[PDB]
Order: sequence, then C-alpha cells, then structure tokens
Amino acid sequence: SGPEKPHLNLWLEAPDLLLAEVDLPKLDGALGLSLEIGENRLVMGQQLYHLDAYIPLQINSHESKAAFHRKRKQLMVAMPLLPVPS
Amino acid sequence: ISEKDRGNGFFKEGKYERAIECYTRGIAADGANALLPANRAMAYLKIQKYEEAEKDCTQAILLDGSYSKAFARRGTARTFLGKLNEAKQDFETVLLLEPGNKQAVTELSKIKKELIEKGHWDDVFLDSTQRQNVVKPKPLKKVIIEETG
Ligand SMILES: [Ca+2]
Repeated sequence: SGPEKPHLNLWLEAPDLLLAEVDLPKLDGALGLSLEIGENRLVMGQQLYHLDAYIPLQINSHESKAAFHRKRKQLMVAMPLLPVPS
Repeated sequence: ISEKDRGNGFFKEGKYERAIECYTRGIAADGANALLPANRAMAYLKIQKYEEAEKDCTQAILLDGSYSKAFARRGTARTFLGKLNEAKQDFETVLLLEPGNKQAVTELSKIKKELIEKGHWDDVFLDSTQRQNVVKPKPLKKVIIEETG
C-alpha cells in the first residue's frame, strides 16, 4: 500500500496564467495538506495523496495561489507565469 | 456637418464634455446608429464617468449585437466599477469577434488574476473556455491552501 497519485488538469487560461485542478475525493479540508511550487515543479503533500510533477513552463512561485474546493473535492491552483526571454 | 463628425473634432482636441453634446444631439436625431452611443461612451471614459459609459455601451450593443468595440469600452468601464466577472465576459466576447485582440488578451489576464485574488475561483475555473490548451507534465515555495464554496 501507499499514497496514490491523483488526477491532474493543466491548461493555459492566459499566456501568463496557468491553472491546475487536482482531484482529491478521499480528502476533505485544506488542513493537513501542503502545496509546494517551484519554477518547473509542483509538489502536493497526512500521507493519503502525494504528487511530484514537472511543468514545462516558468512559474511565478511567489504570486501563486491555491484553494481546496469542498463541494467538488478538488484542489485548484493558480500559477502566474514569469516573463519569457526576449 | 454630421453631428458625430463635429463631436469627433472636439474629441481630438480633448474637449470631452463638448463632444458629448454633439453625440447627444446626434443620438436624439438618429437613435438607430450604434456609432454615436459608443463614441459618447468613449468620451465619458475620458472624464471618469464610468457609470454613464456602461449604459451608452449597452445601448450600442442592443443596436449592434456584434459591435466588438462596444464590448471593449463596456469592459474597461465595468472594471473601474468593480464588476470584474461582467468585465471578463465582455472581453471574452471581444476575443470571439476579434480573435487575437491584444487589448482583450491583456485585460483578461489582469481580470482573471484579480478574480482569483479576491476568491472568486469558480468565476474563473468553471466559466473557462481555454480548457483545451493542455500542458502535459531549485528551492521550493510553500503555498498556503485557503478554502472556497
Ligand atoms: Ca439587437
């Protein structure tokens, strides 16, 4: 047995806005859930679920936000993108 | 001699309140033309009359349901009035009538970010159209997880 890898949704809502949707049905409540975002990485960590993903985009970690939707059992992440090289 | 052309003259000269008079006279003499209310809404914006500009834009949209520039002016007006979700729906309409409109793409990012900052997650995530722009998957940063719904 062990923690399961959830289902992840990624898309570009805008050229500089990346949105995520993690499905956590067995989970309820944002307490006991940690989220870590790097420049090209997404870490979601109680040990019921765990998700270590690599994103092929430059993420603004400081201005990123997240929220756990209780009705739909989903973790929603909002990752603004860093300015691209000229 | 056109009352709209005369109003545009005052507008280039920055005389916004005098262009509104011409635009009003042109509206009262031709209620079917959608250029006049959109032009007067644009002059209203120049003098921070955002409430009055929204009505002049809706009037133009009722007349011409495809007037892209009318949605654009109502979009900025609705932002200053705080109606962010309604502003988002206007600029996304522009993006359908004028795919690639740069004012629309810019203001949509600025609006969808402020909507998430204020907590209206569903207004962005549920009403989203760009769900097909899929993205297939060094110190870390701890991001706190608020709640919603
Ligand atoms: Ca109509």
